[PDB]
Amino acid sequence: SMMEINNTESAVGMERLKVDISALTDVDQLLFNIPLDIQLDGPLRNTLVGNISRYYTHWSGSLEMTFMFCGSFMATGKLILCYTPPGGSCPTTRETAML
Amino acid sequence: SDRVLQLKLGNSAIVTQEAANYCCAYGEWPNYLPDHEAVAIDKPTQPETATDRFYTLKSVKWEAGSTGWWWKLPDALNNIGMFGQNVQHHYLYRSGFLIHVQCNATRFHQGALLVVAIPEHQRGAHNTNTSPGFDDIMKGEEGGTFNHPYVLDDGTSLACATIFPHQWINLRTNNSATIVLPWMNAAPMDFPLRHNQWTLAIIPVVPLGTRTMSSMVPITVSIAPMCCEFNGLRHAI
Amino acid sequence: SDRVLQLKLGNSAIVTQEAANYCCAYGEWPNYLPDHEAVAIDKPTQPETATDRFYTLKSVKWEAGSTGWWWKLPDALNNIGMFGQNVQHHYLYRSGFLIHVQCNATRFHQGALLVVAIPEHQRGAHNTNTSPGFDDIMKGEEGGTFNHPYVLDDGTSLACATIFPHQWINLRTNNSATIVLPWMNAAPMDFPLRHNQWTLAIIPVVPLGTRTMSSMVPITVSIAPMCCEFNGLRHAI
Amino acid sequence: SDRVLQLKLGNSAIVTQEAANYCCAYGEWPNYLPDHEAVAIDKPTQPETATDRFYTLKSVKWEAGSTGWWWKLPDALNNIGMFGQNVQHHYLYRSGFLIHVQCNATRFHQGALLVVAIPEHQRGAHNTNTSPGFDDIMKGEEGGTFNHPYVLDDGTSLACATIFPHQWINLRTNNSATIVLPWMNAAPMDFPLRHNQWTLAIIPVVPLGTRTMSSMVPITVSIAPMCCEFNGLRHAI
Amino acid sequence: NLIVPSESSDTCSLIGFIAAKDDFSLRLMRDSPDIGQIDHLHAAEAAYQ
Amino acid sequence: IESIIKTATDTVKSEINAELGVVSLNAVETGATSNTEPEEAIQTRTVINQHGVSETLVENFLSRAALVSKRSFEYKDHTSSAAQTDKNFFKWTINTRSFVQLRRKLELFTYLRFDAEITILTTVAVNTYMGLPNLTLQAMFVPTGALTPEKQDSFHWQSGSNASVFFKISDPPARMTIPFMCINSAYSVFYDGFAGFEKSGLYGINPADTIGNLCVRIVNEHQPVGFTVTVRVYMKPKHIKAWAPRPPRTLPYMSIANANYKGKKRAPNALNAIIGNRDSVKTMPHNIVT
Amino acid sequence: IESIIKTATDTVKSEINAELGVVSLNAVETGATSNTEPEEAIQTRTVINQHGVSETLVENFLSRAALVSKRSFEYKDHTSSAAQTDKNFFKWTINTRSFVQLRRKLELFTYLRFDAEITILTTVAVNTYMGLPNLTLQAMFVPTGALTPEKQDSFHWQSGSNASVFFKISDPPARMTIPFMCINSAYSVFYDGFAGFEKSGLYGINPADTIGNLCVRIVNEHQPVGFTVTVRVYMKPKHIKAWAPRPPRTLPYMSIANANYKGKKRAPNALNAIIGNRDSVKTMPHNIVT
Amino acid sequence: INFYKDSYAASASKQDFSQDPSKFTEPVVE
Amino acid sequence: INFYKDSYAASASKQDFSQDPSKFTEPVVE
Ligand SMILES: CC(=O)N[C@@H]1[C@@H](O)[C@H](O[C@@H]2O[C@H](CO[C@]3(C(=O)O)C[C@H](O)[C@@H](NC(C)=O)[C@H]([C@H](O)[C@H](O)CO)O3)[C@H](O)[C@H](O)[C@H]2O)[C@@H](CO)O[C@H]1O
Ligand SMILES: CC(=O)N[C@@H]1[C@@H](O)[C@H](O[C@@H]2O[C@H](CO[C@]3(C(=O)O)C[C@H](O)[C@@H](NC(C)=O)[C@H]([C@H](O)[C@H](O)CO)O3)[C@H](O)[C@H](O)[C@H]2O)[C@@H](CO)O[C@H]1O
Repeated sequence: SMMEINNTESAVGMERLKVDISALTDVDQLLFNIPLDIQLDGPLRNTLVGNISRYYTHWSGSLEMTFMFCGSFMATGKLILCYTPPGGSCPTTRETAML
Repeated sequence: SDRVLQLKLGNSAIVTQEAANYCCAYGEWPNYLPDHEAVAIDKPTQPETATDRFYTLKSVKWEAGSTGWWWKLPDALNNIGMFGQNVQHHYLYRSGFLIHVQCNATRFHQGALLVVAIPEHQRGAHNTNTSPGFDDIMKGEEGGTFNHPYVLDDGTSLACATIFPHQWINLRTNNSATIVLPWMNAAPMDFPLRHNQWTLAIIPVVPLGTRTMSSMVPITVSIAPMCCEFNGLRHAI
Repeated sequence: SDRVLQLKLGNSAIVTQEAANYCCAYGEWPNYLPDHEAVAIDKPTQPETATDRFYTLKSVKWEAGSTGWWWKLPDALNNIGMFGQNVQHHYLYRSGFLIHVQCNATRFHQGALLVVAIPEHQRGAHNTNTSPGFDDIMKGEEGGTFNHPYVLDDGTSLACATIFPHQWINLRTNNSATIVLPWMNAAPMDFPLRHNQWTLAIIPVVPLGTRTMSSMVPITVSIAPMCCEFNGLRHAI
Repeated sequence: SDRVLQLKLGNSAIVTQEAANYCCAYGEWPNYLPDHEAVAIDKPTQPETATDRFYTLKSVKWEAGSTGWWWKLPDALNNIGMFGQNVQHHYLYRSGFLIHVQCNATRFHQGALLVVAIPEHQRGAHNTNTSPGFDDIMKGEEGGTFNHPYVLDDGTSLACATIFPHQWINLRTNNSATIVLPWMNAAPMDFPLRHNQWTLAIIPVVPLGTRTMSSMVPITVSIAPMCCEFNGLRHAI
Repeated sequence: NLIVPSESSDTCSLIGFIAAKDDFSLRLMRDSPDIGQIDHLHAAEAAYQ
Repeated sequence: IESIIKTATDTVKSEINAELGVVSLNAVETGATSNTEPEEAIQTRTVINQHGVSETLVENFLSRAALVSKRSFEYKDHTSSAAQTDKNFFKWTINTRSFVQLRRKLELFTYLRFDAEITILTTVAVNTYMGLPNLTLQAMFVPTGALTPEKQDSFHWQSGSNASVFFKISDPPARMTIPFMCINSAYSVFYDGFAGFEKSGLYGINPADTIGNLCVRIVNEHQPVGFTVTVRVYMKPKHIKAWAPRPPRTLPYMSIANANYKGKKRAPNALNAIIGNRDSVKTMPHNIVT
Repeated sequence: IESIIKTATDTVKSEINAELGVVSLNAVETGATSNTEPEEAIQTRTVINQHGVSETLVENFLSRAALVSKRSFEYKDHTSSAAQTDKNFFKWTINTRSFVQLRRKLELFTYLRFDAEITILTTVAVNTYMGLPNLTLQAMFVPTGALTPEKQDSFHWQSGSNASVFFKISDPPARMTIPFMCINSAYSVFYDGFAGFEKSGLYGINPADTIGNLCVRIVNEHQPVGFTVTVRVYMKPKHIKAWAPRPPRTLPYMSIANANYKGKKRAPNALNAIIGNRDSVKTMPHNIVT
Repeated sequence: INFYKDSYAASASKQDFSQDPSKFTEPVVE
Repeated sequence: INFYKDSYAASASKQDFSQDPSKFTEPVVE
């Protein structure tokens, strides 16, 4: 079910359920990040996994994140989607997150 | 393999070839009502090819500030063809549906369509305690437009609407959605003029966008009733 | 069949789907050092998924007057992740490599990339008798740029560099090259800070060209060390 | 037979020959985490000889008014060698420990060392309601000094600390203690930077005494992590 | 890079999904913090009439 | 394929994949969820997973006894009270929609078939204090639309055929199981239509899904002093079959008669912002500071 | 070697030993306890020892129901009371550390896995006397960190999914079993670390080891007079597995948040003198006078 | 335990561990 | 006797007479 990754102001209603990516002129650039505690409020809360989990306190198990690209057929590009196990801060550069 | 699709019902046929592997709602195919679930004891009419055939609705213009479109079943079809005549001449109704939603554009267009069939889409009104009236709910063949599709016009969520039987029309990948709906009611049959078992919702999650020549992009809904039964024959209502 | 490709190593995965059937260098797959070729008698550490995983470098901007890019292995990875820590804490090193070079553009872009892995690319300097210094050769993760890629910066030839393990990224056909390198040394293991077994060279034989909207086209290098061995554990150098 | 002892782990070896028959904590030897107790589903790195090897700490001066010394594990080793690098690059940690505490003196010296490994040594502060801070607990390789070792700095007792895995270094009998610690946690693995499973405590129950030439008598702690596992590979913290 | 031609829209969207896998488990059932009330709802008094 | 699941699934160990052919990349547009296993995404170990799944059973998820009705009334002499007041008795049309914790849990489904275990707690407060009377109460189950009593000493309380339960305040709470009563095989938690043949009926309300009426009086004649008597009704669904799950309610409920929505004024759970805001999509809300 | 022990061991008769070889003299420095038998030390007789060992079973040693919480509050009208006061309700984060008899017994171990049998005794006293009201109380189990009610008539008391127990003062005490709840296989009785990724977290407190919250209200509306209502919570650990025994607490406990110590001012149980003093090491403290 | 004559009177039936999540996660035909 | 459906609900289990004191009294190897 759809993550509300664009939980920002000016993103109004349905705009919150998509992340707009643009052409960039610098390499290795961060596009978005997602906080991962399904028991908390954030992009995962109003999901089917999020809402049922918040009837519970304890949770185990793997999650899957599926991203659908919704540009045109002619749109090309490569992304890297990194999961970082906890410990320190959220990685802000690509060479830190791909570890 | 998943793209090529051929849909022949009655005298109607649809070849979609940019499809994405059709949705059978809850893994259930439409059937006739069996004798161990039947209630109404008169012999039903099962018109077969007279009703079990694709009914194309009026197309809607997919536009930049569009919110969404909904059609309620059987209400969108209760006045069309021999399905509408069997609806108007019988008290009881039972069928499944084959919904085929069609929207193509160029390879330079972007846009995603959540095409979702909602069972018992009890619509809420916004910013009032008064329930929606008959005219707000029973739109017929024209259908309605979503007011706040982000909460699916019922205070819930677009984001979790993938729990319902759905496909997507991502203009990159495909140009057609195909949902096969069975009978979805607490009762075996139903009075088709006061109750809607399914609501086809079609929602712009990603809006239509391009920088090529702006054409009218339509969304065309073809609905085939499947395994129609009609009990309680009388005069036309 | 040749286009679809799935590369899972450790916690890293790459799905390329405009690929062109990956190159195994000299038909040789990386292995661990067997006992009949082994020299160093201490038990090596084989960190497995801690090091045998894709390391993405910094992307380079494919531009109109670009000559080429080179990265030397293991030197491009000697300071990255747990591979770099095993390099810095051990005297000896042996691994293979899985190099995955990524560059896409539109269907209106033209351009060919010779993506070639050169064994023992002893670089020559131009117009001097002085050998290249340490700073000219050991660039690390940033890599270097070809000065005269037509002679491969060693007085030979770009034209005959297809004798080395290579693929092409022709922007018509594919967007990714994949070369699998084994251990390529006269010795079983090696000191990874003073010797480079492989040089990944990426060269614009046909330059980037289009008449559509000019976007930054990057070339992204992901390198997975394969079958890492490390002997001679000590303090970090 | 009990005195002679040979401890080879990785490239590290210890021959103690005035030992007193090594302690295996709770009769349990370190093992890797089995599949029926495992939680984290990624394949762990088990660096083997790169981490399963003796790490010698800084020696402490056994002096006349000494109270005691403590080191918390894994915190005393989280920045040492390839164990520290695997700690800093992984979220999860699991190992056992082989602790070898070394202190010799002459046959004219007297003194007893309670060398005790305390599981979950939650330290209390003295004469205050405020809990100990991060800087009081997480000393790292230097370790800490006991404030009131008679109550083990937690309001309990030195006298009953023989319920924990311990040996003695009585300068008459032996010059080395050897405790083998397994994984000692309620969880299968752990985040090694915020939790200490074991505290090695070394306490002067009988003080150092002699009437011969006064020499610096040191206490040397060598700790070998045993059966290291590391899950959740990422960047260095 | 996101690399589009001139007649594609230069900004493209990603829809992200999340599900749980089948190794997923939930324990300790609690009231949901996602719904609440500080009043009675409208027409709830009409159930007493 | 339908199967019996008592624990969460085991993880199998996996190795390095480098294959040109079969795919971590699926087809969203089919409406199918990603079948990508962690064995196929990362290099896994073997985990024998012994985590039970019984607490998310729909029977356990819904068979919590939840407050469905909470009615205070004056237990006193009602010779000179208003015609709105509960004059030692109230009636209550049984609904699951007045209290939002049970309402959102039941509205996670389209169809529910359950027996309703009804528990009735009665508390009494003196309106000076002389003690609490051990009062007898009558709770009479009346069907939807049927005749309910109009006074405290009504002859409708005789219960010739209506089920009544008599219970005292000193007793344990009164407890009855109401069966699955619907004329249909399930209750419609949501009803997309009118349950009447004219076009003036109520939308969203099928009286087939109404359990019935609790008509709760105090059997005792009034005391010389007044008492406030609070009756709390608890419903535990049981023998539950649930069909067609729905998106949960995100916006605050406005009414019990419908699914009308307003949202809160700001995020979270606003009309145009369900999740609370962060500064940007690359802002991490609870970033660890080091 | 692990073995089943139901009685204390028998003594075998022994004779005169005069042997040059195998040893009453052991090796302390190995950390091993002396294995010297009384047969090897003195000349013994045969004793068939029938003394049971069941009362020192850890299950029997710890499955005593012990007072863990004791909270008095005013049951009255709280229109004009302070914002600190329990206004007909209290919440309590369940701990085993507030009462020192249970605390020292549980802190004899490093790890404990037990189900918590929770018994709730309620006593009421009039704040002149007119009798004691048979009040209904609600004890609602709330998880660690979850939402607890903020007033007496809060809508969080509806308990859609929280477990609540309703009980009367005239009844036997309310009794619930809380399961072994920890995310780990045991509770950490002592936690040598921080349970947070930053360096500002609390030392010694792992919220995994917190059972949860008891939110205890009076369900009744307030009476015209005030009452003091004392709620006592009792916990009996059961199905107990205990790991890694520890030295017992000798010094008096200072706090529940930590293991901080002060000692008493003099022996016994002082910082520098745990046992009470005698005059010399050759002074016998209770010497028989003849 | 149930001493009532109606089967709906019984306690809750927390014993049905049959799952078919594929009717919601894979409601596709090919 | 236990008529509850959860096994943790049962009375205390005062029946485990297995002892291994040698893991505390003889934690030595030779
Ligand atoms: C309690 C704590 O540790 N910190 C509080 C911050 O979390 C809070 O910041 C706000 O937090 C909000 C949390 O979102 C929910 C929630 O609790 O999960 C989302 C729920 O769906 C929502 N429930 C309902 C019925 O609407 C719930 C509710 O609004 C709150 O409990 C009401 O207080 O909130 C949310 O993310 C906000 O956007 C965020 O600002 C701060 C206030 O800034 O207070 C801290 O005490
Ligand atoms: C009761 C009696 O027959 N005789 C009393 C003497 O025993 C007492 O002399 C003092 O006795 C003290 C006893 O030690 C303990 C105990 O009761 O075992 C040690 C306990 O750990 C301690 N408990 C705590 C929580 O600290 C306990 C406690 O301090 C006392 O009960 C407090 O009164 O004491 C101890 O040995 C003293 O050093 C010794 O002087 C004399 C007083 O001189 O009073 C007699 O009634």
